[PDB]
Amino acid sequence: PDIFQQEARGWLRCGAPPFAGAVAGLTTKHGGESKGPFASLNMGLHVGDDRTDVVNNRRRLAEWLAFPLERWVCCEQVHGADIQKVTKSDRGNGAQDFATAVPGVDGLYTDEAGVLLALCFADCVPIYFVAPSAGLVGLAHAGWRGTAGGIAGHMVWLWQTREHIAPSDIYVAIGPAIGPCCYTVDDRVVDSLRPTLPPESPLPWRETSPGQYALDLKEANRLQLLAAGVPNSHIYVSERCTSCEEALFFSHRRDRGTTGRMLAFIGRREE
Ligand SMILES: O=c1[nH]cnc2c1ncn2[C@@H]1O[C@H](CO)[C@@H](O)[C@H]1O
Ligand SMILES: [Zn+2]
Ligand SMILES: [Zn+2]
Repeated sequence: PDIFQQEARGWLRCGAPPFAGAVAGLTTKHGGESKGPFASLNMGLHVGDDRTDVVNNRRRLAEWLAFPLERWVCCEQVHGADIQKVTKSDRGNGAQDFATAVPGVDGLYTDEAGVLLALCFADCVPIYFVAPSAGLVGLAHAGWRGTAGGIAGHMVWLWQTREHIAPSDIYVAIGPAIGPCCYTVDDRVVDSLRPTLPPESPLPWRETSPGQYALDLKEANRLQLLAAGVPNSHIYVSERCTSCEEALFFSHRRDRGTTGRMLAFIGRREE
């Protein structure tokens, strides 16, 4: 059964055992207020949707999770590989106004409870991190550019060097994202990814016609995490494809570039 399991409303809970101490999941497209190409639980404030609808969609998730919107932290998501540590002093950044999101980064982490990391997705890989013993959670957004930039291994490096967490204490869930079934790229993309994998490494793409590659970004990120020291048995990978599962997900590719965003989220409750 998939590690992301449908809840009673428009979200999937991350059911990997190491995440049992966290509020962790990914929304589906249903149960919201948005219309047209954004129908209906569009969580993205920077896709041209009605802001009132989007904020109400976020308030709806906050109700489902019992995790108030005032406690979320969002980031700009510039398709780079930069990551920011956040704390309760960052709560609300980007939660209702995109202009206040943490700028210039594509991943966040925190070692505090009461802080919901919240990133938007519609094909790119959501990478959830937890070190349960140490109370760390993290979340990163990895499309091809962020993967080429090594964002997944950068999170691990920051936890090791700044938070003094061995990679062996880290657990990862790679969430729903576009699969190689639906994601075809060119030599430019694969060439940018080759340097990030070990020399002996199996390549997470297949050339389906000359110069065209079916690319598995989930596996690319898994291979990077393994190389950074995260144990194989600590890495859980969803098989769900955002493009394929049209009844659950917005997809930038399938929806031809005008669509909503799901929210990936992780945080720990404050008692
Ligand atoms: O509210 C938002 N927060 C973060 N990114 C957003 C938002 N709305 C639209 N995008 C866009 O969605 C992609 C992430 O997969 C990024 O390209 C970002 O610019
Ligand atoms: Zn993206
Ligand atoms: Zn697919």
